[PDB]
Amino acid sequence: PLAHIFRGTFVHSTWTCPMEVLRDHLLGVSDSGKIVFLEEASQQEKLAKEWCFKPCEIRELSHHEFFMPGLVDTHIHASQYSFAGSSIDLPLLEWLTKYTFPAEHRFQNIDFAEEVYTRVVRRTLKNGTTTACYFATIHTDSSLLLADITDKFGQRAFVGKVCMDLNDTFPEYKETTEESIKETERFVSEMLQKNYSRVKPIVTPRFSLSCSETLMGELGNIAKTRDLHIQSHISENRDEVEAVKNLYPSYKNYTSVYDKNNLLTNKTVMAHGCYLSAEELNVFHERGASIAHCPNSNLSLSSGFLNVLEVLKHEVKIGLGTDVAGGYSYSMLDAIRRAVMVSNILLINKVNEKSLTLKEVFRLATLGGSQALGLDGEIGNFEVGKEFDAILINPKASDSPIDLFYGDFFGDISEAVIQKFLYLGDDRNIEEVYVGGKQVVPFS
Amino acid sequence: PLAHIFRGTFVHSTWTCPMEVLRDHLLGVSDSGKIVFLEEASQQEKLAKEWCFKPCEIRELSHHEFFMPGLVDTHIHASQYSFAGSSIDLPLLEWLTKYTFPAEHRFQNIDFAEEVYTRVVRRTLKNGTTTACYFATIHTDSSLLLADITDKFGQRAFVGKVCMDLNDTFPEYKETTEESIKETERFVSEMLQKNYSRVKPIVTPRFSLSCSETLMGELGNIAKTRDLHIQSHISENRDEVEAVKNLYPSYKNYTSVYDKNNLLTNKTVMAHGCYLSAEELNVFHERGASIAHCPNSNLSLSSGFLNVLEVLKHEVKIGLGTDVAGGYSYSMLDAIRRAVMVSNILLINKVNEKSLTLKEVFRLATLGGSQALGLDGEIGNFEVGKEFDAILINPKASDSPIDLFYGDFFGDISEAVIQKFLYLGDDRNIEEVYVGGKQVVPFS
Ligand SMILES: O=c1[nH]c(=O)c2nc[nH]c2[nH]1
Ligand SMILES: O=c1[nH]c(=O)c2nc[nH]c2[nH]1
Ligand SMILES: [Zn+2]
Ligand SMILES: [Zn+2]
Repeated sequence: PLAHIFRGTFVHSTWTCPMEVLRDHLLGVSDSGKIVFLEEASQQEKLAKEWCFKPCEIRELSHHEFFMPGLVDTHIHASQYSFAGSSIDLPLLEWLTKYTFPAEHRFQNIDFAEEVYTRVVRRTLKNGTTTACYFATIHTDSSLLLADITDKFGQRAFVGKVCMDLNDTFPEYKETTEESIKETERFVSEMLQKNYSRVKPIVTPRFSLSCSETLMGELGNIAKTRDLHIQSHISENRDEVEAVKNLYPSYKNYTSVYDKNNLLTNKTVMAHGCYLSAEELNVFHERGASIAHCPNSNLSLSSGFLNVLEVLKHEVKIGLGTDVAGGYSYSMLDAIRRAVMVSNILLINKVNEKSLTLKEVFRLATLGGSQALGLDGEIGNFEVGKEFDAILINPKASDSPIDLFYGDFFGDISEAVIQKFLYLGDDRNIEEVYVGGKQVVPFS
Repeated sequence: PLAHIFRGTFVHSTWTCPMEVLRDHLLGVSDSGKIVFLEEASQQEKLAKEWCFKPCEIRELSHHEFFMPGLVDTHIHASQYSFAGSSIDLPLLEWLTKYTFPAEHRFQNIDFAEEVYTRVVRRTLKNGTTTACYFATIHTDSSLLLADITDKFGQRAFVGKVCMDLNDTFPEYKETTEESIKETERFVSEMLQKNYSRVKPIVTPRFSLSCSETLMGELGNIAKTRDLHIQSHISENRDEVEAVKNLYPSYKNYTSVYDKNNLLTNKTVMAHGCYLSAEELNVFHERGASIAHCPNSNLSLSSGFLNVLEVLKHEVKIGLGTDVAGGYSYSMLDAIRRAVMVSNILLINKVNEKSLTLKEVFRLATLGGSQALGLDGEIGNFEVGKEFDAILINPKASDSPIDLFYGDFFGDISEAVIQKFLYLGDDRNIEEVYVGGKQVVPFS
């Protein structure tokens, strides 16, 4: 029989509605993990007959609790979690030399890898991140452990062994071209041998500055021949953009550097995208490539602003990311709030005529990012057929950061309680986390 | 004898150093609430003789815990806490009509006042706000209760009965000029009769748009004759600035409207200040008037950016504020983080050549705001003679939002643990709160 039947309010997004609130509904989850039905509780009779369950098998949620889809982190450096909440005081390129490269260099030690990676998987899960797209480090074996660790905890993920054969400011932390290609192939081969249910390898050129043309082309080939996803960074910072102009002056723009070396495909996510032009956004659209909007990082490192309205105008797929540790928060709730705020910055400065609503950003954090990752057919909202990736919100949880009032339920501020959670909530309101139907939080 | 002797690390600001970290020190607090000494633990012998205490009376902090000064909220609407985390989706003036005025209008009921005000005092205290500068509502009696409630909990505060005799968009929520003046005098008189230790009345014209010249001049007179503090808002939003231009076209600028009606004195705090010119900032400096920088509000309502570097360049006193509910967070930790981020926005856009450091903003949140409120002689840092307004931080508290690593204490990221708390901490890391020497959190 069914693994779960839930009764209560369900808050999710569709392609035509940024936030649909489905009150007093019944959702059934199969033994395999799929949403098997979702209907008004009025159908409890017809559904108990169909699906052969007794009413005492229904779990009824508290009247002030709601389920929402698990949050989808489309860009996060697992290997930088050690110093997250720290060190956001140099712009990207100097930041990388001083903090990031020495940090990821520690991962040659596999026992150090185990500590940091165990903490970020658990930390991100307890904050409702059910799917993470991870940058690991250049070390295949330590990166393989990250995959093993996400499997062990039941997080859905892409794990990416980072490829870098150029590193002038910290030459200790790099590979040769040959080594980088051979180790990517070993990483992918050993990942696929594990046959994990929901952790996949992702082809991870660090970015143009770190990768020769040979490296980039070959990584594009591994992606194509093996039919794999690609992640990298693009156009985050102005000095980065100039530094690519001067390292790669034969290419019209940053997007072209990747495009012509076969690293801009329809399974490609690119972090940041702040200085992509309209023409570059057209090519993303044409290639089917996605952007991870990382607004905390973009403010914290003084990089810039992604104009998300324009990305949507161009019909480029887009999710939200945390980008730990350039963005200091591990929480996709922070990513949501920061995304709202950055859309407000562009309104204040008269770049756009409107800002983004909280519900639209909620949709980016869940359904949008599921699409940025090509996983929108299995996750991102509550559609029959989909995996049950879900977080249970109780805004009146023990020690809750939220104060609820009678007016939040009976006054004139529409979905006041959902808003209070999205703006003020933390992991204390996230009572239960589900991935693929199984309860992964609380931890055993 | 002494009420407390603490041993451990103390993190605070001075006028010459944004963040001074004082490791393994001894701080003594008198029975009256004052810091009576602060020295290296090497002086334990000499101090035990002087101050006549036995070593077993010293409380030794955990090796990973630190004391810092209580956070000073220089601008917060107590009466808007009911909908905080909600409704930040209209710019200031439409926001006021739709949410704020109907909300504050509820405070004619004194039992509704008691609920909301009890929650915000407690909530802000558990998040380390030891001093709040509160806007209440136009009702003197409900505002008197807020003063009573802050006294009961041991929060240091200014409580301000709001004055408004103009309100076109919501005429139900206003006073007559006569009523507003008489009720301010009753409010101040009944406050002073209570002889509270650390809750004071503050003269609170809502802002120019809400107050006639007669009202403003008379409130300036009550402030002068009674020697009281003044709070109001200034130049938050561009339509506000134009709306004052057209309501008050005989005055050179917004600052002049207040200045010429005696509401810009050396006990004056003005919220926001986003569109103050350099010349207006000169007058603030000359008058000794302060600004409450409310960056969450300024982003959330799409108002603008206060250029804090320029305010400091002009030597205008400045603290940070929460501005609940236009800014959605009740936490001065959020205020700090948002202030950092707004200084980054102005760097990204090339308005300034630098941004503000986290330590400078830490200094604004504690010492700066104590000065914005004219209370820098009694609070804001750990100087002998000062009140013991202090919060105990444990970053390894139960269910802590922070993951600490060996590298945070022994690596190359300077005060990595303090940073992690300032960026990622919440009320779970705030084990104990002290105001005037007495422990006010945990609550009895
Ligand atoms: O935010 C970022 N974090 C990184 O580690 C990195 N490497 C290249 N580009 C990057 N951007
Ligand atoms: O942020 C604000 N909140 C308010 O309630 C208000 N009233 C006038 N001006 C204001 N600004
Ligand atoms: Zn990144
Ligand atoms: Zn205000």
